[PDB]
Amino acid sequence: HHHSSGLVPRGSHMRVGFIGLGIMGGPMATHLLKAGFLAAVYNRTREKTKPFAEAGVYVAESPADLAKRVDVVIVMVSDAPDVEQVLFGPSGVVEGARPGLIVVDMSTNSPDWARKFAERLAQYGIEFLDAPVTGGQKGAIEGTLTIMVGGKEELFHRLLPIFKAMGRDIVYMGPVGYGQAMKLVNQVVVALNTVAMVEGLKLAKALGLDMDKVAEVLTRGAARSGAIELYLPKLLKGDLSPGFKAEHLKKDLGYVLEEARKRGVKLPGAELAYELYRKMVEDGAGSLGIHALGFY
Amino acid sequence: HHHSSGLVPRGSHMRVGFIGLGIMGGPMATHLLKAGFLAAVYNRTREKTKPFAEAGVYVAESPADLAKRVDVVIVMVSDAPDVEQVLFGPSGVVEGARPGLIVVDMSTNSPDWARKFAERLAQYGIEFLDAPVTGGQKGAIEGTLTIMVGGKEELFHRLLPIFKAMGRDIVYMGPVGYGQAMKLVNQVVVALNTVAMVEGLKLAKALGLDMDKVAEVLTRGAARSGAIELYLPKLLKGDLSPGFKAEHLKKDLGYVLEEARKRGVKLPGAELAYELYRKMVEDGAGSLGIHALGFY
Ligand SMILES: NC(=O)c1ccc[n+]([C@@H]2O[C@H](COP(=O)([O-])OP(=O)(O)OC[C@H]3O[C@@H](n4cnc5c(N)ncnc54)[C@H](OP(=O)(O)O)[C@@H]3O)[C@@H](O)[C@H]2O)c1
Ligand SMILES: NC(=O)c1ccc[n+]([C@@H]2O[C@H](COP(=O)([O-])OP(=O)(O)OC[C@H]3O[C@@H](n4cnc5c(N)ncnc54)[C@H](OP(=O)(O)O)[C@@H]3O)[C@@H](O)[C@H]2O)c1
Repeated sequence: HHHSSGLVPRGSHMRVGFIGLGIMGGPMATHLLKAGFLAAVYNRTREKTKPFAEAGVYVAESPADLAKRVDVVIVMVSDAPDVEQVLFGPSGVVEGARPGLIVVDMSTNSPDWARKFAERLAQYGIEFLDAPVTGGQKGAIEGTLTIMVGGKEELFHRLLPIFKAMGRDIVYMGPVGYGQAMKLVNQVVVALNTVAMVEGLKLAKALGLDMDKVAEVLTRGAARSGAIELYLPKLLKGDLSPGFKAEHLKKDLGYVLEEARKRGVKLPGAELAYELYRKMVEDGAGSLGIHALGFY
Repeated sequence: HHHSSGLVPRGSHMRVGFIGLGIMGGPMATHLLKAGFLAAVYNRTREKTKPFAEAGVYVAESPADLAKRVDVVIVMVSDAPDVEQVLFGPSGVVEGARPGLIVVDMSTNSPDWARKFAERLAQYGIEFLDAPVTGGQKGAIEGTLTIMVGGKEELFHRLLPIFKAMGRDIVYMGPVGYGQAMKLVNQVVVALNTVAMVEGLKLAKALGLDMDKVAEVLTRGAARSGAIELYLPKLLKGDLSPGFKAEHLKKDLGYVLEEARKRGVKLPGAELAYELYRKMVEDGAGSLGIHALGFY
């Protein structure tokens, strides 16, 4: 069954359908639209698709309905089970895709999961890249994300224009799962950098320091970090909103620990950070930004 | 007993004597010499004073001998007991200082220690500021240190030209001990940022990632940090040299934990970092840079 034309010509072989219009996904998809690649969106909560429909983007009834109409499906949903649902569920991408479609998972999970998604997709003649990102909500909005990619090198090149719409530095990491691998490494660092900021701030408050001055000093050598630059201003204002959700970091850390166990590496800091974030979720603060640790 | 003239006119009331020509002290003192403030040095190991003597700087026989010849004594020795020795030992600064001399401790210890040094010094008519620094060896060499100062505000202003010779951003934190307080806050962040880098790198190596690419990704949003910028290149090369000594970080963290205990604040990350660095010292690696944690 063929279909009517959409925003992006078929002959481009670059029609993109985007699944998951969240804190990251909405801005990423908007950038794709600005660049002329976005044909369609799907979001579980329909209301988030409204601003896209208002710009003429096709709003799909399901992932399958989206896949049948595009050449590249980008997924920016929460966790690996969520990716499994959108790709392999009853009305998932595989039910509508044609062979040669490429799936790009830009969410964070693990190398093992990326390899599994690729293997399953391959049965349907579907290609796969894992291209998780760093730079946060701000990067997504600004289009400056650093994107780290695993998969066929030829596909990385083919899709570079698409990645460039959303990000600035686009790095090919290696075969499938190597993007998630780099992301997990990144998350160890982000988590611990965040714990570092939160603990320093707790100490600074206990010591009665002037927060204007604390912020000035910390925004430099070499205490300074991405976590501080992205989140200290919000944190000082008591804005605990994401940002990056605590539950998502907890999930990332779990994947970090699984890899570390498999490989015989001891990561005591990552283990602590996982515990702290697990507790934050348990306590009901899973939807707050990670910068709210210790302050929720 | 009056003395012959030295490099810096007495009428300036800005003659500086520098005690502790280590990784930080040598470059800091050199900057003071370039700026025309350095009259004298003292170092326990005489050989380190040679490059200063070659430029005409008076090499003192003791801290007392130095103090009698200068208006400002800057101390950049290792730990608080070392400061006590140079200030209050048998031939310490107090034995040669005249009332009105100002002591500036630029080393890292604690607010309690700064207050104690000031109180003891005050008996002799000696003024005191705690002005610890951040920016590392590189900052010291480049003259770009961020300097955080506790003490009389009037003295902070008086000494600004001196601080500016060594640093760029000079921040008045508050009364005596407030400089060390900010430094301790900074150290929580530096320690955890360092653990973050080391753990990420350990994971990256386990995952077989290309270190060129790992470095590129980490040198950005928002995994990026001062620790990464200062030390990742050395670490990738296997250069474990300080930099900032592990034993010194261990000492800083101990002071952090004392304050946290006094004030009822729980800092589980700082506690872990203290344990890790304590172990590093126990293992014989106390003189390596902090970036060598996990790799020594
Ligand atoms: N936020 C950051 O700073 C950041 C940075 C880099 C990477 N990441 C990673 O990127 C991914 C998305 O993060 P985010 O911050 O955009 O999260 P978010 O704001 O929570 O958005 C999650 C999105 O996924 C959708 N979704 C979740 N489960 C689903 C399912 N089972 N079926 C269909 N749709 C589903 C949500 O739909 P609804 O709208 O219906 O809820 C929403 O569109 C996560 O893996 C996160 O770890 C986040
Ligand atoms: N390195 C960094 O990145 C950095 C950055 C900011 C702050 N700091 C802090 O700055 C201070 C100095 O650090 P550093 O890296 O310069 O250390 P360092 O290289 O180990 O130098 C220590 C200096 O103190 C002297 N010293 C130590 N104990 C002494 C004593 N009892 N009597 C007399 N002199 C003594 C040493 O003399 P000898 O030459 O005879 O050994 C040396 O000159 C430390 O408190 C450190 O925590 C360091």
